[PDB]
Amino acid sequence: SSQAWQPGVAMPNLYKMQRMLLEKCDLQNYGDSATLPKGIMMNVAKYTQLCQYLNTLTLAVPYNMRVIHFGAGSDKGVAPGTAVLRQWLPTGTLLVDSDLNDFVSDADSTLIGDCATVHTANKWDLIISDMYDPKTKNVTKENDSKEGFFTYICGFIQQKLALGGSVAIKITEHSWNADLYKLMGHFAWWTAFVTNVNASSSEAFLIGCNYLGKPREQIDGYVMHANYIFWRNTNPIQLSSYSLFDMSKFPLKLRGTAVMSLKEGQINDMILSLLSKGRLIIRENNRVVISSDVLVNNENL
Amino acid sequence: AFAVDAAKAYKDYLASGGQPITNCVKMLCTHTGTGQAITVTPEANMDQESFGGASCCLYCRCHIDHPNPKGFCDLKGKYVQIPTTCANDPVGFTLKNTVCTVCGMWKGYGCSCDQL
Ligand SMILES: Cn1c(=O)c2c(ncn2[C@H]2CN(C(=O)c3cccc(CN)c3)C[C@H](O)C[C@]2(C)O)n(C)c1=O
Ligand SMILES: C[S@@+](CC[C@H](N)C(=O)[O-])C[C@H]1O[C@@H](n2cnc3c(N)ncnc32)[C@H](O)[C@@H]1O
Ligand SMILES: [Cl-]
Ligand SMILES: [Cl-]
Ligand SMILES: [Cl-]
Ligand SMILES: [Zn+2]
Ligand SMILES: [Zn+2]
Repeated sequence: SSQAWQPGVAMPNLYKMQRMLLEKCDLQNYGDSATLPKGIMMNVAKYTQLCQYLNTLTLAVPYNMRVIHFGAGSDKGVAPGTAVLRQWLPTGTLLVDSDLNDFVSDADSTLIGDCATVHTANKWDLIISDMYDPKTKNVTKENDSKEGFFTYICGFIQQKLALGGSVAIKITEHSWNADLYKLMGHFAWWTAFVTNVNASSSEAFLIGCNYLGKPREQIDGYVMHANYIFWRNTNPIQLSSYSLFDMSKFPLKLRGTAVMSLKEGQINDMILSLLSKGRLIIRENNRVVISSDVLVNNENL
Repeated sequence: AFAVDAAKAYKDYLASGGQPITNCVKMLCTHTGTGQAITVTPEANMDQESFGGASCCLYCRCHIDHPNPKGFCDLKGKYVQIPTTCANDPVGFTLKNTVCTVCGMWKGYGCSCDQL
């Protein structure tokens, strides 16, 4: 095994290389639940294992890091995931979160509204999304690439992710988007990461590690999603909460990664190599300013 | 001259037998930390639980103004350590208790400045 002591399981490279057709997701442990530590919420556990896995990758971690977290509100009116990110990230990290409905958060700033209403002047070092609409879990209709907030996320990445930065975007069997998988090939590396506490779900986090701003590899996202489902359909993951009990190495290490402003002409192979290794972030280092578009209407008559 | 007093309302609701505010965000941590009351990262010791601060602030959770004339929140964006024996009501605990400004521990739950 050993997998039960990891924070979760990443999609093996060989499955990414296949050309499967999309099938229905059938998980052998569907409906089962892991035994969480006393009084710990699923979303705390889930984000903790996500961050434990991210600790094994080459994330750029600059001074005055900037992180934005979409889909950060729960049905309880609080932000468990944001609380875990803030614990994980270096003290002082600029953390912004957002959701459709109102919620109380530990983030430095919180924007309430549809993600498409969110605008930011600055570029980001890390983008996290838990956005999800459970109405997509409809088995009676065809499973096509979804748009909606995924269209926003793809544009936000191409427009506001610093070179060198990373993303983790929540997907499921039915909540997925082909262009986002395609964008995974614009990173130095990528995977679909399943948490051991939620291994009985088709949920995964699509992680793009060290953004390069151009296609390093061409990915058909319809095929890749089929490949992801094929992996899940043929590789049961044992539910496990083991990694939650060892938090001694949890903090993300402040690597002091260098930040430079650079123009398209200066992005050469040396730079591209540093980006790909988690050793360089490219973006301005100005002040972080965000806003939320507000629609104005007068209903009186 | 009129201001709602939510602190007193929650205290009276608790005394009358009302159920404590739930869904305070409890963190995973080593529980080998300093034990200080309110910290920038979880610092629970063996006898505490650490929680996300905003979720333990009555004013944050009720969507009301903070008593600070600046409206600043003591807990938001930080972590609060609650004695495990009181972890069923973190909001009540933070409301009713005060932090020692010298050692940073909860008065009566770790502060020993008044010893000797
Ligand atoms: C929506 N959905 C699934 O529906 C699913 C699923 N993986 C396997 N399944 C099963 C579920 N089955 C049940 O009986 C069942 C149904 C509902 C709730 C529970 C809770 N115990 C169990 C057995 C069926 O014969 C085959 C089937 C439908 O595929 N995934 C990933 C998924 O998202
Ligand atoms: C699984 S939940 C959020 C859980 C949260 N991360 C936590 O830590 O508990 C899914 C969230 O996605 C948000 N969201 C979903 N669709 C959205 C959209 N188009 N725009 C903005 N937010 C959206 C929902 O309001 C909803 O709270
Ligand atoms: Cl492909
Ligand atoms: Cl650039
Ligand atoms: Cl409440
Ligand atoms: Zn508050
Ligand atoms: Zn003291």
